Amino acid sequence: GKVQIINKKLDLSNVQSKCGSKDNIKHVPGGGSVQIVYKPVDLSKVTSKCGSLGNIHHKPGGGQVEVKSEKLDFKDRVQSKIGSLDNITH
Amino acid sequence: GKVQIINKKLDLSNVQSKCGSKDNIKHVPGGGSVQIVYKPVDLSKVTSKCGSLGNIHHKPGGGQVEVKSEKLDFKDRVQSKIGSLDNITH
Amino acid sequence: GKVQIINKKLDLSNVQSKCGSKDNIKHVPGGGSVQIVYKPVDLSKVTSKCGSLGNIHHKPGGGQVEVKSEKLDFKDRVQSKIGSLDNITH
Amino acid sequence: GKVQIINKKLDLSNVQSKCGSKDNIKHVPGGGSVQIVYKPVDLSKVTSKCGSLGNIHHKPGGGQVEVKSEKLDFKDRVQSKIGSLDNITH
Amino acid sequence: GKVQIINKKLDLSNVQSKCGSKDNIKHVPGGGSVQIVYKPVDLSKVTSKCGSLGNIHHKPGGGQVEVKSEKLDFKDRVQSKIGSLDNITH
Amino acid sequence: GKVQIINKKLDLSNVQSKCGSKDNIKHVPGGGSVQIVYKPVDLSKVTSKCGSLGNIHHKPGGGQVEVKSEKLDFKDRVQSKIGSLDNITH
Amino acid sequence: GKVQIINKKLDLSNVQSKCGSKDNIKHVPGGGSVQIVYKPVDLSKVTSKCGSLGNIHHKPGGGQVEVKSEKLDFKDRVQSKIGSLDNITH
Amino acid sequence: GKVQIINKKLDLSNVQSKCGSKDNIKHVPGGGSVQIVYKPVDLSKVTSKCGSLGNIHHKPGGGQVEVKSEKLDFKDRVQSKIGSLDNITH
Amino acid sequence: GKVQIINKKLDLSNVQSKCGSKDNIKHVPGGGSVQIVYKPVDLSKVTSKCGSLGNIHHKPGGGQVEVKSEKLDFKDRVQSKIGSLDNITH
Amino acid sequence: GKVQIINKKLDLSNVQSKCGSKDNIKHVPGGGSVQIVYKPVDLSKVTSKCGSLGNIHHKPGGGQVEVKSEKLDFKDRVQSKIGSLDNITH
Amino acid sequence: GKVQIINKKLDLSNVQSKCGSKDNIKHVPGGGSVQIVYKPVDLSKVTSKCGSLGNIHHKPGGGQVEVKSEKLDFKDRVQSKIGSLDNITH
Repeated sequence: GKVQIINKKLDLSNVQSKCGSKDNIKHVPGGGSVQIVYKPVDLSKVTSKCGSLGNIHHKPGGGQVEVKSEKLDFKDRVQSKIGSLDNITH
Repeated sequence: GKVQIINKKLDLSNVQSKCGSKDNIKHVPGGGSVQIVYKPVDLSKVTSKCGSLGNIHHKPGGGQVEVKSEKLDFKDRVQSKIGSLDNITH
Repeated sequence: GKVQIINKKLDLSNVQSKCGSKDNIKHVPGGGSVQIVYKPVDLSKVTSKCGSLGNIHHKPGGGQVEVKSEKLDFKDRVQSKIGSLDNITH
Repeated sequence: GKVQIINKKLDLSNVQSKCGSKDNIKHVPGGGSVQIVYKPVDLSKVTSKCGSLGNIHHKPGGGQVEVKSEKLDFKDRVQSKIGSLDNITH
Repeated sequence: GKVQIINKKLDLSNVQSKCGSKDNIKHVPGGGSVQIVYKPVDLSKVTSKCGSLGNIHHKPGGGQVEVKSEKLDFKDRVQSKIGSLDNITH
Repeated sequence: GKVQIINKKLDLSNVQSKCGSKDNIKHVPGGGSVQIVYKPVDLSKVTSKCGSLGNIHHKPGGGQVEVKSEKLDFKDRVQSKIGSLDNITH
Repeated sequence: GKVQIINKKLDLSNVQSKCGSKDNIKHVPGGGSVQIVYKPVDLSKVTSKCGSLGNIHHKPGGGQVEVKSEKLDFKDRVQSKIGSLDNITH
Repeated sequence: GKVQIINKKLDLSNVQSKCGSKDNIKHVPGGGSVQIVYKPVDLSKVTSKCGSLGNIHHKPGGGQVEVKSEKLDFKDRVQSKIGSLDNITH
Repeated sequence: GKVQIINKKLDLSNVQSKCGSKDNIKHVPGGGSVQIVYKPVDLSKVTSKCGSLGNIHHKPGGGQVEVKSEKLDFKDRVQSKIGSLDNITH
Repeated sequence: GKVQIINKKLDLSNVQSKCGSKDNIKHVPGGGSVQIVYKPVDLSKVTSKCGSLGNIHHKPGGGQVEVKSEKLDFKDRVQSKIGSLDNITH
Repeated sequence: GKVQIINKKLDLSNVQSKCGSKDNIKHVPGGGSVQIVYKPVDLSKVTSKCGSLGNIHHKPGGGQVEVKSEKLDFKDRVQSKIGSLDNITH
C-alpha cells in the first residue's frame, strides 16, 4: 500500500564572464614617432545546464531489461602573431 | 494501492558575457608620426539548456526491453596576424 | 489502484552577450601623419533550449521493445590579417 | 483503476546579443594627413528552442516495438584582411 | 478505468540582436588630407522554435510497430578585404 | 473506460534584429581633401516557427505499422572589397 | 467507452528587422575636394510559420500501414566592391 | 462509444522589415568640388505561413495504406560595384 | 457510436516591408562643382499563405490506398554598377 | 505498507571570471621613438551543471536487469608569438 | 510497515577567478627610444556541478541485477614566444 517520491529546486546563480572592463588610450604630445598595438586577441565563453536533466520514469514488472548511455564533449583552440613593427625619428 | 511522483523547479540565473566594456582613444597633439592598432580580434559566446530535459514516462508490464543513447559535442578555433607597420619623422 | 506523475517549471534567466560597449575615438590637433586601425574583427553568439524537452509518454503492456538515440553538435572558426601600414612626416 | 500525468512551464528569459553600443569618431583640427579604419567586421547571432519539444504520446498493448532518432548541427566561419595603407606630410 | 495527460506553457522571452547602436562621425577643421573607412561589414541573425513541437498521438493495440527520424542543420560564412588607401599633404 | 489528452500555449516573445541605429556624418570646415567610406555592407535576418507544429493523431488497432522522417537546413555567405582610394593637398 | 484530445494556442510575438534607423549627412563649408560613399549594400529578411502546422488525423483499424516525409531548405549570398576613388586640391 | 478531437488558435504577430528609416543629405556651402554616393543597394523581404496548414482527415478501416511527401526551398543573391570617381579643385 | 473533429482560427498579423522612409536632399550654396548619386537600387517583397491550407477529408473503408506530394520554391537575384563620375573647379 | 522519498535544494552560487579589470595607457610627452604592445592574448571560460541531474525512477519486480554508462570530457589549447619590433632616435 | 528517506541542501558558494585587476601604463617624458611589451598571455576558467547529481531510485524485488559506470576528464595547454626586440638612441 502506497509509494511516494518528491522533488524541489531553486537557482539564483550568477555566471558572468569578462563583464566590466574599462580599456582606454590617451594624451600624446608628440615630436617623435609613437606606436601602439593594443589587446589584439580577446574571447569569453559560457555554457550551462547541458546533458540530461529533470526526467521522471515509472516501469513496474519483474521480467524486464534496461540499457542507457550518455556523453558530453567540448573543445577550443587559438593562435596569434605580431609583425616587423618599425619607427624612426629624424 | 497508489503510486505518486512529483517535481518543481525555478531559475533566476544570470549568464552574461562581455556585457559592459568602455573602450576609447583620445588626445593627440602631434608633430610626429603617431600610429595605433586597437583590439583587432574579439568574441563572446553563450550556450544553455541543451540536450534532453523535463521528459516523463510510464510503461507497466514485466516482459519488456529498453535501450537509449545520447551525445553533446561543441568545438571552436581562431587565428590572427599583424603586418609590416612603419612610421618615420623628418 | 491509481498512479500519478506531475511537473512544474519557471525561468527568469538572463543570457546576454556583448550588450553594452562605449567605443569611441577623439581629438587630433595634428601637424604630423596620424593613423589608426580599430577593433577590426568582432562577434557574439547565443544558443538556448536545443534538443529534446518537455515530452510525455504512456505505454502499458509487458511484451514490448523500445530504442532511442540523440545528438547535438556545434562548430565555429575565425581568421584575420593586417597589412603594410605606412606613414611619414616631412 | 486510474492513471494521470501533468505538466506546466513559464519563461521570461532574456537572450540579447550586441544590443547597446555607442561607437563614434570626432574632432580633427588637421594640418597633416590623418587616416582611420574602424571596426571592419562585426556579427551577432541568436538561436533558441530548436529540436523536439512538448510532444505527448499514448500507446497501450504488450506486443509492440518502437524506434526513434534525432540530430542538431550548427556551423559558422569568418575571414578578413587590411591593405597597403599609406600617408605622407610635406 | 480512466487515463489522463495534460499540458500548459507560457513564453515572454526576449531574443534581440544588435538592436540599439549610435554610430557617428563629426567635426573636421581640415588643412591636410583626412581619410576614414567605417565599419565595412555588419550582420545580425535570429532563429527560433524550429523542428517538431506540440504534437499529440494516441495509438492503442499490442501488435504494432513504429519508426521516426529528425534533423536540423545551419551554416554561415563571411569574407572581407581593404585596399591600397593613400593620402599626401603638400 | 475513458481516455483524455489536453494542451495549452501562449507566446508574447520578441525577436528583433538591428531595429534602432542612429548612423550620421557631419561638419567638415575643409581646406584639404577629406574622404569617407561608410558601413559598406549591412544585413539582418530572422526565421521562426518552421518545421512540424501542433499536429494531432488518433489511430487504434494492434496490427499496424508507422514510419516518419523530417529535415531543416539553412545556409548564408557574404564577400566584400575596397579599392585604390587616393587624395592629395597642394 | 470515450476518447478525447484538445488544443489551444495564442501568439502576440513581434519579429521586426532593421525597423528604425536615422541615417544622415550634413554641413560641408568646403574649400577643398570632399568625397563620401555611404552604406553601399543593405538588406533585411524575415520568414515565419513555414512547413506543416495544425493538421488533425483519425484512422481506426489494426491492419494498416503509414509513411511520411518532410524537408525545409533556405539559402542566400551577397558580394560587393569599391573603385579607384580620387580627389586633389590645388 | 464516442471519439472527439478539437482545435483553437489566435495570432496577433507583427513581422515588419525596414519599416522606419529617416535618410537625408544637407547643407553644402561649397568653394571646392564636393561629391557623394548614397546607399546604392537596398532590399527587404518577408515570407509567412507557407507549406501545409490546418488540414483535417478521417479514414476508418484496418486494411489500408498511406504515403505522403513535402518540400520547401528558398534562395536569393546580390552583387554591386563602384567606379573611377574623380574630383579636382583649382 | 459518434465521431467528432473541430477547428477555429483568427489572424490579426501585420507583415509590412519598407513602409515609412523620409529620404531627402537640400541646401547647396555652391561656388564649386557639387555632384550626388542617391540610393540607386531599391526593392521590397512580401509573400504569405501559399501552399495547401484548410482542406477537409472523409474516406471510410479498410482496403484503400493513398499517395500525396507537395513542393514550394522561391528565388531572386540583383546586380548594379556606378561609372566614371568626374568634376573640376577652376 | 508505505514507502516515501523526498528532496529539496537551493543555489545562490556566484561563478564570475575576469569580470572587473581597468586596463589603460596614458601621457607620452615624446621627443624619441616610443613603442608599446599591450596584453596581446586574453580569454575567459565558464561551464556549469553539465551531465545527468535531478532524474527520478520507479521500477518494481524481482526478475529485472539494469545497465548504465556516462562520460564528460573538456579540452582547450592556445599559442602566441611577437616579432622583429624596432625603433631608432636621430 | 513504513520506510522513509529525506534530503535538504543550500549553497551560497562564491567561485570567482581573476575578477578585479587594475593594470595600467603612464607618463613617458621621452628623449630616447622607450619600448614596452605588457602581459602578452592571460586566461581564466571555472567549472562547477558536473557529473551525476540529485537522482532518486526505487526498485523492489529479490531476483534483480544492476550495473553502472561513470567518468569525468578535463585537459588544457598553452605556449608563448617573444622576438628580436630592438631600440637605439643617437
